[PDB]
Amino acid sequence: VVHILGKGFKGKEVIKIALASKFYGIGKTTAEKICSKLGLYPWMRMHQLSEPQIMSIASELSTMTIEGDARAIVKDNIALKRKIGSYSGMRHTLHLPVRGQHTRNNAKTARKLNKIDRR
Amino acid sequence: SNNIKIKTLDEFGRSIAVGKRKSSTAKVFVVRGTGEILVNGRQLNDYFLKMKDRESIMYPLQVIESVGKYNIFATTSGGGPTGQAESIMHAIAKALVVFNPLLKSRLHKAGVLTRDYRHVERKK
Amino acid sequence: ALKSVPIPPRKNATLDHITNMIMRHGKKEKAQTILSRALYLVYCQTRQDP
Amino acid sequence: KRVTPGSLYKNWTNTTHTAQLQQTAVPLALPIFNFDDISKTLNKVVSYSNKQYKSLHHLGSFKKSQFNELFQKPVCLVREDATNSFLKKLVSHPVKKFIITGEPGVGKTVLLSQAHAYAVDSKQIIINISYPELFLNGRNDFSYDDDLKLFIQPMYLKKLIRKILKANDPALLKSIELSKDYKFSNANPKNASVKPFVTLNKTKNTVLDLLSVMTHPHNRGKLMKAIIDELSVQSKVPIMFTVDNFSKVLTTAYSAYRNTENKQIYSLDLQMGKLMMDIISGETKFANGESSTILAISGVDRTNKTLPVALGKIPVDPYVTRYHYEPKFVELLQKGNVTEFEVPKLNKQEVNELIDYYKQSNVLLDKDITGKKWENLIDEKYFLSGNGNPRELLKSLVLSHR
RNA sequence: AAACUCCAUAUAUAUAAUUUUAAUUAUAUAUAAUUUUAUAUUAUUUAUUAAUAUAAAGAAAGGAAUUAAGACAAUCAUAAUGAUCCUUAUAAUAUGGGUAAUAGACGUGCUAUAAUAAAAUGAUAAUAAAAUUAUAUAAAAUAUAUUUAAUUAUAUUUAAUUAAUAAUAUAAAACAUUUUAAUUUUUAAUAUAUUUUUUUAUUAUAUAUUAAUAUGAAUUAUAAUCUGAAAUUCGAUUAUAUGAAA
Ligand SMILES: Nc1ncnc2c1ncn2[C@@H]1O[C@H](COP(=O)(O)OP(=O)(O)OP(=O)(O)O)[C@@H](O)[C@H]1O
Ligand SMILES: [K+]
Ligand SMILES: [K+]
Ligand SMILES: [K+]
Ligand SMILES: [K+]
Ligand SMILES: [K+]
Ligand SMILES: [K+]
Ligand SMILES: [K+]
Ligand SMILES: [K+]
Ligand SMILES: [Mg+2]
Ligand SMILES: [Mg+2]
Ligand SMILES: [Mg+2]
Ligand SMILES: [Mg+2]
Ligand SMILES: [Mg+2]
Ligand SMILES: [Mg+2]
Ligand SMILES: [Mg+2]
Ligand SMILES: [Mg+2]
Repeated sequence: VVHILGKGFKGKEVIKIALASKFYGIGKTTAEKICSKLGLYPWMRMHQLSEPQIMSIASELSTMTIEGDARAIVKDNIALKRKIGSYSGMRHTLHLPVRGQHTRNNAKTARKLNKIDRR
Repeated sequence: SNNIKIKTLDEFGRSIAVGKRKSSTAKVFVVRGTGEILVNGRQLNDYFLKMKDRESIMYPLQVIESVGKYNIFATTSGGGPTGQAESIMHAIAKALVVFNPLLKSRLHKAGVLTRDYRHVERKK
Repeated sequence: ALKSVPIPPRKNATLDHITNMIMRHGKKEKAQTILSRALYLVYCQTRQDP
Repeated sequence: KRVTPGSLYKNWTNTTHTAQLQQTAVPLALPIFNFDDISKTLNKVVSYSNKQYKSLHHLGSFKKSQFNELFQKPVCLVREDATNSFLKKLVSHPVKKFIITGEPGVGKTVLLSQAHAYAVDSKQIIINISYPELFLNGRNDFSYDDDLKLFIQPMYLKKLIRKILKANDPALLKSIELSKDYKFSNANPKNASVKPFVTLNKTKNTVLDLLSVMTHPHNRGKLMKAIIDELSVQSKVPIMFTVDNFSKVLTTAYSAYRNTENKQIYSLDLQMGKLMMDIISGETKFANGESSTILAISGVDRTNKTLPVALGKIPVDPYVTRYHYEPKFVELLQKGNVTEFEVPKLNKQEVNELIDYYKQSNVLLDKDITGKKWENLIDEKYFLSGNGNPRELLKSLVLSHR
């Protein structure tokens, strides 16, 4: 098991895929740039990394907006909608779809995740 | 009077027949040779990737046991690989009768001289 | 010479039946490939006609 | 575990390649491949010699998907229009730079294996790059070397150097005394902590010693440049440099590797690419006049205007996008005076010889032996194979159960 | 009713100065089958017979429309006639809103829940048919996303064609190569090999785990674009991020 910034990774996992899977705010394109910047070859796996290289990943990850910081940006944008009294803000408060979806049927996911304190 | 004129080889010894299957059509040139086949100017293995399509083309020649006695220049258009391969099969059988009209009965019995009528039917 | 030769068989009835049972969605070529590859592995271990 | 020690767990293509299914094959006694006595083996199926098999297995001459598991050992038909024609040009032509072409499955790899067999017999040192995709797919480590100004690939280089050592006769390698002194960092786990470096003095150590140097991954690029330089300066032993699936190199100008700016790395910025194209272009000249460079394309790779233009088969179209036309590769190929040898398709008599060998190997189905006349079988299999394609011939015989 | 008739299919003639090219075609006319014959067997109303098989000839194998009654259903937002009611309003126009609300329930679809199956790549370009383009179809090129290029999206520009001519539009699957979590069935370091794109040996390669991954793409944040006078309720597309249920 390789631990980067608390996240645990299985040795066989490909670094560029693992980074975009466990870290909030990092996708496929962002993960590839991090690996390219650190000199990791495209299909290198976690078990190959050395401790100096594990620290380099944590350094580059700590200079980005990820995890709590990224999640806070979404929670604060949603809160602003409620503060100004916009139609979208009310939908977030009522746990209803906010993008024009019909509610006579379906709308189950919006009733499950839409909230001012969105995860 | 009748509307049928005896079919004969052309000035270059070639028997020309047309065949149709589904939406595909094939015009083949059969001449006495050594078993060389060309489909739209391309090698048989190149144009037809499926071995079952290749075996369909060879079947009429296998019935008269003349697989190595003729050169075939097949030109095909329309439909897909199966329609074209079987349209070529039908056209070779119709072109082989000129070389020996005594083998028509064997070709008919094998089923290679019958035009397959099945086509995509608009649901009714 | 041909009068006494049986018309060669267009296809093997058993193999054609097995192929169609494997086949789904009209993908006969894949079904034929699977059967041929399986029968190729039978020959390479038994060295008899699969 | 679900997988037992002998369970067949891989896919079909890897199982046939790796499952050792030739063990049950019947031993047949065939003549041996010898170009010096080709008159006795022309148009006949031959096995390779024991010295040739050992070298060709270490070079990667035999590949998967060649139905090699049907026979005890890989066999080849000595052909007049392909094998004899190519080997005579290789012995006579002064330039000795060839690229083998032909339709997919025509037998381009087998021809290259027969050229490797000739080289082994004729006391030559063979450097083979069987699968160039391994250094272009981005699945092994890469590092930038400041002294070479190239991206070196240590993991790949370690495998390549061992292949050059295990596939070639030690006596030939020992004959080439070193021309310069070399110093490398010591990675031998026995004395690495005692001796910081390993020195190779000139006129005392040989190229055999150079191929056995255990160095650190960061100094392995400088070891590959020394090996090539030593083999290109000596005039004692001819060097046969071969690259199979060269079409991959021509059509993949940019590797999967990315630099620190997330920019894909040009293939000529890799040492393997630079080294390969230096030998082909003529930049790296070999002192011995019997040294050759045989390239072979593969039908598994995409095609574009690069190779046809380099060979003079089509005019240069300047408005073709770089993804379909690489003008730099064309310049390198034309600077090296590389000539094309198109592998012809099999004739009906050659098909007869191959099908007669297959009958003796017991690989033919009972529907092609019982109740079928021999002449009918040859004509049918010559028609179903596209009039000569060796791969379509084998498939029609052993992989067509319909 | 059936016959007949038309369509399809096979064939013949005619037409095309074979660059509007697909002549392997187009569409006018005609012909063909509701097939025919011999033979053996089994039945029969046993004869000039059906069911069968055998042999021979044949391209011949599929559809369409079709009478009048009787009994019954629908407002037809798919046409009427009368009666009946409104006539400063139950008629007419404008602005905005609604028809898109959301507890539960039901119908019909779409995409999924991985290895007989998904994802990439395939340029002298594998292989279609039927349609559309004067209230238009929009090529190639260039620019940006964006990276050598390709790919995808939009912008710039508006070539050709109002068409068997040019455009929408290089069909797709197929096939080949590569890759693929669960899976220590992997990967890596050494050594090893006559499996070398690979074998074997020794070490490390995590645990968690009936479970949701490199499956899945719902939901959501931000930025940009398209149509339109206008995209807030309430449209479409793209990028980065998010990654639910199953
Ligand atoms: N001379 C020969 N003798 C025996 N078998 C041969 C010969 N030439 C080709 N074959 C067989 O034909 C098949 C294809 O051969 P090979 O792999 O050399 O072809 P290729 O053209 O290099 O293929 P690709 O285009 O995929 O690279 C194999 O089964 C091989 O054994
Ligand atoms: K992520
Ligand atoms: K709504
Ligand atoms: K519903
Ligand atoms: K024409
Ligand atoms: K509305
Ligand atoms: K799948
Ligand atoms: K098309
Ligand atoms: K809107
Ligand atoms: Mg090859
Ligand atoms: Mg409604
Ligand atoms: Mg095409
Ligand atoms: Mg364009
Ligand atoms: Mg295509
Ligand atoms: Mg595809
Ligand atoms: Mg669940
Ligand atoms: Mg996905």
